[PDB]
Amino acid sequence: SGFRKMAFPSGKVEGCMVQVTCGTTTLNGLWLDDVVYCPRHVICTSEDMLNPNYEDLLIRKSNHNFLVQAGNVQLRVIGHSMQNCVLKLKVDTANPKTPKYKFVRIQPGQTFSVLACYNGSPSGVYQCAMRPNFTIKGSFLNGSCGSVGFNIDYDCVSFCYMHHMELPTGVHAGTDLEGNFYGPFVDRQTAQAAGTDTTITVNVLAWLYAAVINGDRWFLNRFTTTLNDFNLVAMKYNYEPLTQDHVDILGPLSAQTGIAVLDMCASLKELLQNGMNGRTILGSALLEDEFTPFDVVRQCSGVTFQ
Amino acid sequence: SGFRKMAFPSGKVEGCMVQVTCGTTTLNGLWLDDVVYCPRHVICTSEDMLNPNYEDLLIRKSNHNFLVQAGNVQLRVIGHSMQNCVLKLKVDTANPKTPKYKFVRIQPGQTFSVLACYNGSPSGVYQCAMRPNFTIKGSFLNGSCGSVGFNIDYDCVSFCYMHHMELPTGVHAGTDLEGNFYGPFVDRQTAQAAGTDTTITVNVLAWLYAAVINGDRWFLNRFTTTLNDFNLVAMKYNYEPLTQDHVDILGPLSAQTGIAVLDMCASLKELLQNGMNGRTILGSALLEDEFTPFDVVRQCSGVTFQ
Ligand SMILES: *C(=N)[C@H](C[C@@H]1CCCNC1=O)NC(=O)[C@@H]1[C@@H]2[C@H](CN1C(=O)[C@@H](NC(=O)C(F)(F)F)C(C)(C)C)C2(C)C
Ligand SMILES: *C(=N)[C@H](C[C@@H]1CCCNC1=O)NC(=O)[C@@H]1[C@@H]2[C@H](CN1C(=O)[C@@H](NC(=O)C(F)(F)F)C(C)(C)C)C2(C)C
Repeated sequence: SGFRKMAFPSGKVEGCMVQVTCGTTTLNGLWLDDVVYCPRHVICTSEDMLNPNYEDLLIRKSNHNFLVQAGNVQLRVIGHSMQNCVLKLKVDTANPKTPKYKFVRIQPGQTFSVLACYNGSPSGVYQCAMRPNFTIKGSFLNGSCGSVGFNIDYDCVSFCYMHHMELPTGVHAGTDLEGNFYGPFVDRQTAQAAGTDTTITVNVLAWLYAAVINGDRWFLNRFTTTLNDFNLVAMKYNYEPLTQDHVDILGPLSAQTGIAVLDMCASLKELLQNGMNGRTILGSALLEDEFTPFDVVRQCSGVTFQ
Repeated sequence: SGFRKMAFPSGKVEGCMVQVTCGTTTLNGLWLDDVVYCPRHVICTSEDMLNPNYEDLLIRKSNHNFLVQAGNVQLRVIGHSMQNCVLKLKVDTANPKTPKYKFVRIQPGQTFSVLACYNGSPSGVYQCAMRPNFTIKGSFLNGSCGSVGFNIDYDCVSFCYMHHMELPTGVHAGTDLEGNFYGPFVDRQTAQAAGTDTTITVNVLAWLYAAVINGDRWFLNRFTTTLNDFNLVAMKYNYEPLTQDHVDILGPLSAQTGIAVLDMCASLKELLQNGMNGRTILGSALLEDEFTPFDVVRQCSGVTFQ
């Protein structure tokens, strides 16, 4: 038993982290086969940050202007190009530690692990959700850009996030590995704010099932609700609409516990309207929305990765 | 900015995980140089669990009775011995991925990362604290025994925990890597309960400093207190005594923020007496005690490991 916010093992990604320096700026890059992927703002000076013309700046760069290091080893850059907000640096050496991998654009509500890195070296690993407003609630300092987020399935690493910037609330924004931002953000030091966020309803339901599986059942009531009536309540409390797709995805947990999804919806309705009265669920005083249904099943069934 | 419960990167430990099977029982082992360390109850049948005589059971085992697998590769066992509640299986192959490592017995209040494993394969990584009552609040299923906990410093992995069992509250107990249990527990299926736990005061103070560093300062008041008077209040709320050693350890964070430790103690006193009135600190509705002062500094300063 027990339920923790658990990250994927990071070893396969650790072997891909490198340092990229251009001029005075150093950040992290991701080395896969003979390409290093990093945020394009590595080619900026501090002054270039209000409104850089990245296409112009890169025109004046040569391969030798990019210093790439894997541990102590220098990797010679033999070509370079820009794809949206990422640079692709071709190097003369293929990474011998390249895992089986894919590039994926994740959907809001989905979770992934972040391997926080500085100077090409890993600092720590933690699990995040793509928020409905296309931010993540991370932990990132100067020099962390190019740190990546990923999921693992069996032996395949699906890279889904590259870190680029921090927004006023202390929340974080970045791109997929093709360099397209999540959300309406741009890689320049101008006034930008996250949109209003919302709570990921299907994930809260998943975590309530995890609670039942671990024996924390005080919040289960005797009622049911319709989907439409539940979503009228969810809306008032800034929760995402629950769709039939979401209900279908919760099927496995509903089957395991014998609690119909709409019965769990009635129990969540009561929590939203009445609060928890100082009680906790799985050790938490707030409702948790950063576990997907798949996260719950994988952790409660012991899925492993090779 | 941001503050997350962050685990160490797990790659160095991933390379050390193996599967150990004896008879019908399979669990995890730790392969370092030419030795595999695992819980001794691998040699038990389900019936042997109420009160096994481990010394007797091991007498009847031969090297070939232990099937050790690293990935798909079998590792031939060429000797075996017991040290307290762990078995040491000498194998014919030294692990080529052995990191620089130490075995350490951690103190209550200290934190470490757990690499949860099944069948020798990693499932996930999360950060835990050794509770004052010598348990941890983990996430562990059948087959997880032999999963380890560790800290990293630079390139050195300090292994501090091996998982053995689950106690009635859904909390977890295990040994150091010399096989000595943390706390008054034994590796047998008999009635055992965790002692009453207490809150790790120095760690709560550390996390309040982390909050200030991230800009969450509403709970700072204008008062100070003496050490003695603070500990009278801490005692009532089941908090550990704060010692001068603890105050000295908080020195770096106190210097960084300019808030004297005893001034922070006065603010914590008020939180304990008055509650949070529905406010959060670093996103939490409860006071957090599983970050050490070193954890806070490392995460807020970006310490990395090579
Ligand atoms: C990558 N190394 C760095 C990560 C930041 C560093 C500050 C603390 N937390 C982080 O995630 N990225 C950047 O510094 C980055 C780059 C330049 C500015 N910027 C920002 O994150 C800025 N934020 C914003 O401009 C905005 F509010 F719009 F989000 C701040 C003000 C430095 C945080 C560009 C966007 C190219
Ligand atoms: C290791 N594979 C396994 C881990 C358990 C499995 C159950 C769910 N969570 C876990 O951490 N360890 C054991 O099964 C183990 C071994 C045998 C029984 N035991 C227990 O953990 C039991 N707990 C207790 O006896 C006690 F309450 F005293 F802590 C339970 C009842 C199976 C949980 C021995 C101690 C040799």
